[PDB]
Amino acid sequence: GIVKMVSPTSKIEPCIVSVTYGSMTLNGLWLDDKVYCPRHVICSSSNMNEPDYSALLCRVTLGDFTIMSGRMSLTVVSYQMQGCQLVLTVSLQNPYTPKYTFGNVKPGETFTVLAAYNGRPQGAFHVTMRSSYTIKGSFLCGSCGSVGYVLTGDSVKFVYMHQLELSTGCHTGTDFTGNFYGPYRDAQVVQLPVKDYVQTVNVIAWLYAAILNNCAWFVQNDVCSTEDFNVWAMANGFSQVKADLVLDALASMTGVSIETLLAAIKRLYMGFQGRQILGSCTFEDELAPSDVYQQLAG
Amino acid sequence: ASSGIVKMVSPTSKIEPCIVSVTYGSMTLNGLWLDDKVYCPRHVICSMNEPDYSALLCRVTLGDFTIMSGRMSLTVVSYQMQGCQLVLTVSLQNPYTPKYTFGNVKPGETFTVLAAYNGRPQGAFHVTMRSSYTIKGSFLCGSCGSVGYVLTGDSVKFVYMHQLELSTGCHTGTDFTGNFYGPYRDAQVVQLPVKDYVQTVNVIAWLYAAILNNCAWFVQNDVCSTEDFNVWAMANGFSQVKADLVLDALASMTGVSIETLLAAIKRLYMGFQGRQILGSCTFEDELAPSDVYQQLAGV
Amino acid sequence: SSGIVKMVSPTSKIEPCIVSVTYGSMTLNGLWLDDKVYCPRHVICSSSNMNEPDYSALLCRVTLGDFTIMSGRMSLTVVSYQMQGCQLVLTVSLQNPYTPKYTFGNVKPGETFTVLAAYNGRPQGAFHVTMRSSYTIKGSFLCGSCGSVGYVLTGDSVKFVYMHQLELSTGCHTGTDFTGNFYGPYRDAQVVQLPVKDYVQTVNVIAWLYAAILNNCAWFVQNDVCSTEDFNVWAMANGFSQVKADLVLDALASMTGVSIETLLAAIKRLYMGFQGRQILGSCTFEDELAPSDVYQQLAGV
Amino acid sequence: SGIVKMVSPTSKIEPCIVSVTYGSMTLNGLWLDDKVYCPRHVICSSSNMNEPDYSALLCRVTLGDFTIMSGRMSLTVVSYQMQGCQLVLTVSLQNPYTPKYTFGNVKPGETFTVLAAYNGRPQGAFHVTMRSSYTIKGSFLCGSCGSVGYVLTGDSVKFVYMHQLELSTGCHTGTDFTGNFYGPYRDAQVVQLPVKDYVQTVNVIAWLYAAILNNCAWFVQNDVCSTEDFNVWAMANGFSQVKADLVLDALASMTGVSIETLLAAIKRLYMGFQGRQILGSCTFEDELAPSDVYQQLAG
Amino acid sequence: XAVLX
Amino acid sequence: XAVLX
Amino acid sequence: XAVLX
Amino acid sequence: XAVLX
Repeated sequence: GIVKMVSPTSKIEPCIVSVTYGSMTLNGLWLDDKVYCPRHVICSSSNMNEPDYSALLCRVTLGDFTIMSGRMSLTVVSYQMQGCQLVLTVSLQNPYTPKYTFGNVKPGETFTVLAAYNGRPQGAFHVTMRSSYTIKGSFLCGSCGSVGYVLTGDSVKFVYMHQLELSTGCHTGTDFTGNFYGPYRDAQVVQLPVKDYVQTVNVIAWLYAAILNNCAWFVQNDVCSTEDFNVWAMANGFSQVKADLVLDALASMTGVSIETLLAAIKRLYMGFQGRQILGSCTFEDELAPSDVYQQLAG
Repeated sequence: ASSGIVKMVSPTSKIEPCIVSVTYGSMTLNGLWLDDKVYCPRHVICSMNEPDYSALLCRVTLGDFTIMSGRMSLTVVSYQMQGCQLVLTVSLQNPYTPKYTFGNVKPGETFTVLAAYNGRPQGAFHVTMRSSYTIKGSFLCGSCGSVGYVLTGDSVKFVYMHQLELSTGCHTGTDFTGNFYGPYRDAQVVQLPVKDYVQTVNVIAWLYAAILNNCAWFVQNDVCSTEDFNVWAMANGFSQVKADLVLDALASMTGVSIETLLAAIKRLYMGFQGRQILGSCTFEDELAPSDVYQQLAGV
Repeated sequence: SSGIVKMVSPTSKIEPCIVSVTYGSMTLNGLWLDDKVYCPRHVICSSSNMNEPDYSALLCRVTLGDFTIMSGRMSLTVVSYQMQGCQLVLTVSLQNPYTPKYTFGNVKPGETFTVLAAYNGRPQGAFHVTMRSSYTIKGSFLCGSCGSVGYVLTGDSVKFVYMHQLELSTGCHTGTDFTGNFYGPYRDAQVVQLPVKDYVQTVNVIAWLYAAILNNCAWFVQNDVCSTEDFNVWAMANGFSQVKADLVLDALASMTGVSIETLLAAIKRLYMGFQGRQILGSCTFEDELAPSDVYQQLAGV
Repeated sequence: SGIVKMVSPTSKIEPCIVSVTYGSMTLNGLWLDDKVYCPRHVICSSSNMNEPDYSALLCRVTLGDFTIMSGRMSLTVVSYQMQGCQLVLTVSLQNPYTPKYTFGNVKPGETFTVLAAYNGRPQGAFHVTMRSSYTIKGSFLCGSCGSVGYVLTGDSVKFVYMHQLELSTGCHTGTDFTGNFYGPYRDAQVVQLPVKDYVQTVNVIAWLYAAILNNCAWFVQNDVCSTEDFNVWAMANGFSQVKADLVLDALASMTGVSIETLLAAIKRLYMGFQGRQILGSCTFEDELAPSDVYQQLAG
Repeated sequence: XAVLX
Repeated sequence: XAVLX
Repeated sequence: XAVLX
Repeated sequence: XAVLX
């Protein structure tokens, strides 16, 4: 049918290290001879509310760093602050460094998170980057520096490093250039996330999953152009629709054009009348096209 | 939104290197290699909608099996059929063999499935064993042999082997004694699934997550007892509430009693009105008590 | 004698908008505007439902070529259906070339409009009605009338305000607006639905008194006066609606030199009996014509 | 045997019938060589479908939005032009079943066959007569536009008609294949009163020759009327002018009964039939042309 | 008691 | 008043 | 009806 | 406030 399919973690687990400095123990990522982690590892609860970063840096003496990979204990050569992460160089090059790149995920794109605590992976979950540049994850104290990642071929694209839980219950963090998604920052101050859009190409994708799973009751003979939908979408809580090869491929598989599904969306927005789609009553937008596709075609 | 609760899968690194491809004739599927055993569905020896497996077994000879671990070919030293699985003993001990046990999952319990095609793991997902003794997964052709398991920090309990699709999006398989869950069996004929209940304790946990997240509009001054609930469960499509230490722990945390929410469930059955609970208008029963508690309270 | 009638707005702009919608063995009426047709949702019942339909389940058995929609002899193709409240909005393949300037609106109790009664898509007659406090109207509807439409003109523009659905009791009628939403608390089920208690529409009676005065029938005008605040306290208890402000009554007040509070008192006295005397030939209050109905027929407008 | 409205066969025309879609509207086109013809209104939605701005709808037109199905095949539109009230779209694929054909134009009283199609898919066919009013009496639902009328002349198809419009009177009209409307009509949902209709005299004469041939000549008497005097009269009484006609000449040969004898019968019969019937009918029948009666009664 | 027309 | 098909 | 994977 | 993990 369809599920939130998480990527396998074996390439990623051996890169998970703990990092400690003074009081704080959190998580970091070890690739080649670099360990990445949130820069706030150098705060105690005391600066912890509004920390002074540029100033914390100065008092930093290397030996106070402590980086465990299992029982092993890497020794830190040098270190730099890049945006909201620390990039610490270690002497030992990581023997299990996967082939990898760094990237950046956009609203609607999905990825896997490997949640860790104290350097030790605990489990993993599939998430969607929202309009507000936050995700709906599951994170306790000690989770920071948990990594989000996507598998593209023979390669790992690192994409998220976990840092902040907002007052609304959703999460956000930095990409691997040390930069935060959206307007958020590493301080325990009020940060209201902006409004969220329903991720339209995601909904379309789930609607194709539905068709493919013999549930097409909503498919009718009205049609809506992407031009007219977009105009409408602004006004009604939907992200803009953009050309998408996977949807094109889903339109091929099923016979049902994108435009047919735009109409269904405008109708369904008036409510479902307790009819269900894939055991659900709301729009589902947590699955990307490539997710439904991978799963239903391969 | 967001509630702090997801479908969390156990990390996969200990299991992946136990996944193998098993090939017989023109047919390939997946197997699980632990010590010097590989386990896989017996229908690998088909070339099936009504197989006479004992006769099929007779045409099996030894070098008929190709078992690959990545590029490495394992030599099989013996085969036996046990229920609906083959146990193929090989010449080689799997150096990645984890601490493990074989076990069973009762309805309502959850675990992770490692979907694999041709010996190659693809992805993992969380599933709940249903009262129908089926799971709602995502399996195409060539997925048979995919494994469901539970972690325990260091030790792996293996609980499911994928075999069978009952109907669009409805799945079942065997445990590691080779025995199908529920009454199903490995034949391509009409097998109508046992009726399926809402998992009561999972809904309860889910109600507890909701209260912890400051969403408690369904809590009212009324109460319904377990005995009373269980009489009513039968008739209305709900499983028996049993005792449960995690629900107990959440009862204490939230100050809302199990029987307060049994009453709440009864009212909720007759309709959500238009109100949502953590953003759905239906009961959510896909997460066990200990899943809610481990995500929120930390174990 | 009198100069005042139940005047209906002319029907020529609405009639070509009336269609038949047929589903299963059941036909009723619809309103066709641009490429939409509106009709009651109980069209998708089969009469061992009517009593307590589970409409969402009924909806599931609906498929697309299940609808036949006729405009005269021309069959319209439906391209989509959705349920909204107690109405279906059926999108069709064709734009109604007769679509008028229009809007959708609501009628408050006391406001009047015209109903165009139709059967099988074919209009039969029109009549004036007042929305009551009961959120019902006193119409004349047989079997097959559902989907008949009530409307108000505005020279060139049509405001549609009612779609007939329901008879509460002999000669007592209600229905939905064009958001598909029932007036008052009623709903589309054949069970006991006891009507909200109904009030004399106070301002309409006042308009009728002003018509009587213009027509030289003023025996009920006396030297006493009762204010709006005082009247409104007393209204509740005695079966009358709150008097609100109203520019037409004001205009009539000025024309006749008789003040609104002069007639409020008069109404109080008239409640305790007409004692034989008639007002424009009835012994009861007349509340079926709005202020602006009276003003338009006598003063034009 | 007899006389009937004989429809031409459809086999040469069927493989030419395609569906055309753009944005919202799906209607019908005719595919010949590498051209598909269709009503230009295919580029309107309901929104503008009352009075549409054509020259302006053209500008927003991007090729890829066109969708042309021939069965489950799907042609690729190279280019397109607007010619009067049709679009002429070029496709890459030359039509393998293009008949030998021309384009023509019928005049009042001339008959032809219509192939009604829906969604590119032919549904029925019927025989019609072009009326004085430059309208026909067809049977057309929504979705029928671009259904084509045509005549078979020898080894060739003369395409003659493209349906577009139902008038307020219930009768129908459209375009010839230069994209021009018959009579004064136009592709807009506005009041268009058709002009008065004439009884089509050579056709009546033809049906009268059919009647004679089928042993029903009660109306034939010994009065005579010249075409000159008939015409003068015809004018004033709702009959079209009579023109020289070789098929009637050939019918006068077959039967012995001159044209002039039939003009007299017409002037009499115009006073009513007195419930005498001719070919089971009480009115003048003018839907058959001379060549129709001829084809059928002689060959 | 109420009747749907 | 006329209808395009 | 049931399908063996 | 927001909370740093």
